[PDB]
Amino acid sequence: ATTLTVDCRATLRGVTHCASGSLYGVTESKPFDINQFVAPLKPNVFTNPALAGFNHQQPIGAAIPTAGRLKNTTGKVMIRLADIFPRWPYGFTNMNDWLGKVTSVINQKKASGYSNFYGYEIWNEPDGTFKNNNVSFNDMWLQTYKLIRRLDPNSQIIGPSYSYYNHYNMNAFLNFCRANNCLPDVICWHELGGSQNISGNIRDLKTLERSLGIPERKIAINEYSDSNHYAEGQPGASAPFIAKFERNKVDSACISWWWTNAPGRLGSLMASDTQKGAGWWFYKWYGDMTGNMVNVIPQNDNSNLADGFACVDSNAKYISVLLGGVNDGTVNVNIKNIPAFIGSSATVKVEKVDWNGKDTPVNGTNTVFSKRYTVSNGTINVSIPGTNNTSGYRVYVSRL
Repeated sequence: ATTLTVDCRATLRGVTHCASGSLYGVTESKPFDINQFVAPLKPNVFTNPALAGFNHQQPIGAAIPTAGRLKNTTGKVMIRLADIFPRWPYGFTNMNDWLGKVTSVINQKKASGYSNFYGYEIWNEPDGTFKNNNVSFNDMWLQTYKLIRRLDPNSQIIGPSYSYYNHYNMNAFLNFCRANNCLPDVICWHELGGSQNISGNIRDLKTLERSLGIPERKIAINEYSDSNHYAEGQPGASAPFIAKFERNKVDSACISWWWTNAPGRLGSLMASDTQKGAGWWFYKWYGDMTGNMVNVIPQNDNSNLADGFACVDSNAKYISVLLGGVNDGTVNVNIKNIPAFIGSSATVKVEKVDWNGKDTPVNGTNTVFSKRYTVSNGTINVSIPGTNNTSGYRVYVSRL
């Protein structure tokens, strides 16, 4: 069996659904039915291009109208300023042109009156996309940072949004930022190579901040996926990402956008523009979580093996554990330090959502079992039989 231990004593923080969001997962058009497909997820942060159209990175996804469509949901919009420019890597022009366009965006953002902006992302993957531009990335960052501070001082500034976490890049950047009083409010990079290095990378960043005497910043992982782009929005592949983001108290994380012909599917949570996929149902369970997140001890934090995230709600009186990822065909979920409100006997409902493919409609979830468990030594040991690497699972515990 692959084993997870849920420690109800180890309170992390209030539920934030920190990893429920996507890059170009909501646009001006898609999903068409916000109340049906977006609101129930209780999403956190979406990343959207500052501008959209023929002069810009993509023809859809403009941040300001997207924020407007999300205003009745829990969702907030991070503005990707780099998407002002077309082509890959970005067709950066010059600092005069850039700062004028950023000024226009800041004016349009403030003028919209919408209050659900997460902040400004100065640049996207500068480790890969900002070379031979006649200005250094550091110099562009400082000048853009000063403009945003002048015109929108209460907004968050997010970066540097690297392709990959790298200690040496991040050290050079934070050293420059500390020297020039331009530290990001939210430190950000992408995890598009799988989940196996998240915990190490976050540890590395926190150790680096302490090393430079930088007060600990909020973290955003504003693109995440397995290396296999077909596994974007897959419940099993997604669970270790969410688990690690929750374990490390990440401020926000957004699913990748690998399928550029299919914007507006919430990170491949939708199978089509009219139907839910497997991931939607798994993220719906995540959005249902209330109360406090509690620590889950993974099989192996430095792996893509099955991992989970858990909430304890003393008001509604339940425990919910969500999990998935690579396993040996059985998953054991040991729940310890169980609150007295559960009593000596619990109803344990185990449910799953199966995945065939990102574009396969899924119309609901399946019960694996609902059974009585006796609490022994504050512990329930749940064994989930016949598990696979792509399904998502929930263990829901309440008093008998």
